[PDB]
Amino acid sequence: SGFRKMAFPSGKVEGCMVQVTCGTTTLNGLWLDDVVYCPRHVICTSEDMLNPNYEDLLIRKSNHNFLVQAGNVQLRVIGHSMQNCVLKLKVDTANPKTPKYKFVRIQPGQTFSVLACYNGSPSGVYQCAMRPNFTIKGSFLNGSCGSVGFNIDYDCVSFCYMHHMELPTGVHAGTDLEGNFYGPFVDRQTAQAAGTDTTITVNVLAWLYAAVINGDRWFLNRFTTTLNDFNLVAMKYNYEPLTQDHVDILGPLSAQTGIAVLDMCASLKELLQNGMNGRTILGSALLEDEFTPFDVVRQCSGVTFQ
Amino acid sequence: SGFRKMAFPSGKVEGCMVQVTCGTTTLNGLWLDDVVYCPRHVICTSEDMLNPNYEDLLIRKSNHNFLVQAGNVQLRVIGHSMQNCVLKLKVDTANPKTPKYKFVRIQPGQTFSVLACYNGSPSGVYQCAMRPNFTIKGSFLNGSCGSVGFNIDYDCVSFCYMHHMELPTGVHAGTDLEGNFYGPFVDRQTAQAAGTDTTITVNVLAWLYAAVINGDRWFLNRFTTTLNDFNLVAMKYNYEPLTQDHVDILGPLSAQTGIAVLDMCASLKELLQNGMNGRTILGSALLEDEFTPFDVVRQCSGVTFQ
Ligand SMILES: C[C@H]([C@@H](O)c1ccc(O)cc1)N1CCC(Cc2ccccc2)CC1
Ligand SMILES: C[C@H]([C@@H](O)c1ccc(O)cc1)N1CCC(Cc2ccccc2)CC1
Repeated sequence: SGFRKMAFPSGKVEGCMVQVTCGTTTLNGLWLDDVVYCPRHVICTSEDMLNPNYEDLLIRKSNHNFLVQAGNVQLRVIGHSMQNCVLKLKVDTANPKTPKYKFVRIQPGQTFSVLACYNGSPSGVYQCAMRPNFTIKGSFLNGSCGSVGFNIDYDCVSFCYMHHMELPTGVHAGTDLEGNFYGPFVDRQTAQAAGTDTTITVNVLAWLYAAVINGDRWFLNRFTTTLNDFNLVAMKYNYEPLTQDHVDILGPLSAQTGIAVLDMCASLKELLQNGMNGRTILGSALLEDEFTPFDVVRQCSGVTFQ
Repeated sequence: SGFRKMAFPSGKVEGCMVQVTCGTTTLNGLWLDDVVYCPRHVICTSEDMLNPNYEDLLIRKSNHNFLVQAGNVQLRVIGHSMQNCVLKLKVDTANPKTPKYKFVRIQPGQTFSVLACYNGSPSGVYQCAMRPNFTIKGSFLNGSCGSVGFNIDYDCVSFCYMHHMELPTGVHAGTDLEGNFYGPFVDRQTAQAAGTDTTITVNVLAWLYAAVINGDRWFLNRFTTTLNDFNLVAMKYNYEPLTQDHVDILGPLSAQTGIAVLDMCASLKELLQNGMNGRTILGSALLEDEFTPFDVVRQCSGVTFQ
């Protein structure tokens, strides 16, 4: 029936996006209940970003300096406070479109949808993963900050990312909704370089199962391997080490397809050592690593939401 | 700032999705104003699908046989009629969430977002193109039929696709919202094979411009070409022939980057003749053809919507 990189439907998050302007800076915020969440660097000028002292910059700001606009209607700020790298703007009206939601801090390897916004207005939606180096490979231009990453389970929106910074190398860094950066990144314009971008081995294996379920099977071979043996090969190619937990997580895909996890590892090994010789898998000429096992089961089984 | 395959935000379409059940068949419909649109094969059994006579099958159906459910609320069918391959179910309540919208029949090469649904509930969202052979490469399982494809311009939803059929080869066929199939496909379980899947040359060039704007430039060379010369090469590799209209459409990307369209064609030629030698472009090991020139400008410039 086919396999595609798909995002969660975005409507529940669309209804939470607002525009935050402090002085000459405009970016996005997230309106849940009577609180608007946005990056604290909204209070900075472009100059401030080299060496900002956020507590000091904050002292000069009052409730009325934060202009918050929900589509065409202005929201009244009745309180503000800084939590880590985010600002929480208390407004006098609960967002009537607040969905059921949680704040979750995800682990590397975990996937989520991003609703890219500009001036509190939604631009587009795409799927991302937290890379093992704690960056993400997004699509963000100036004014996109405060765009959020999320997952949905039936009717609950688990928000996991807010966008803050682009590194000189074109990749993206940001926070959870408590304002704590993923990785060692900070909201300052300095020399911060990303570490090694390793491949999320468990996600590649999940995606190979997805290929098999959809008819792409040329890469299945007559071999098997061990975790230890496979991991010697993974390390050489900058792949996350595979653990027994990962094997356990792939158990459902294993069961449905009748290909043992270690046999699929031997398929992956051979693809790493020999390449794809110009062939493709689910329409890709390289090995996709931004589907989780849970992603594969969900799109392959057709789970939906409130 | 990065470049990603992104769909339009899906909320406006989410609010139009309903479930249609006729007998033992459940699939999705689209509720706009006081009309629900759905595939006419909702009236078929699995057996009927080999050789259905839709007019005859329809005679046994009445308004009350169409069960239409909008989330948890039932809609009253007060009229029904068949238009080409779709059924229009007149209900007694206008959808309060009807967005501004149009019905457009797109051309091959044109891109759109699909909101995959199951039982009137949204599952996920992804970007697609009408292939030159009038198929699309989607992600659709049983019960997905009646899922729609759309574009948004600011506040207007232009619906262009409704999903009807999977061909034996794993690709997808469907109609415009007047119920007319794209291509020579029909809503009957028969031997219908897709034609040659040619690459959408104009979209590849657009995406190479996108790469250059984002820092990927290793494939720019010291050469140029002519339309005629380039097209000899395109034909050999099953690429759509490039026309002066295409060149004109790429004019804005040409202008912004200062790479002439024909110079970019010579880059493409070299990539076709020599391959990518294991390198990548915007994170792909093959040449993406499901971004339009207009797509590139939009994500690269940050256009948003009501
Ligand atoms: C593979 C999936 C899904 O259930 C699943 C995915 C991943 C898992 O880890 C577990 C389950 N099922 C869905 C039902 C399909 C029935 C079918 C057969 C032939 C033609 C048309 C339809 C057979 C495959
Ligand atoms: C390329 C895009 C966009 O406008 C566009 C895209 C495709 C077109 O066909 C036409 C225009 N612009 C956006 C503004 C950017 C300003 C900038 C420069 C340096 C650092 C940060 C920001 C420079 C590039």
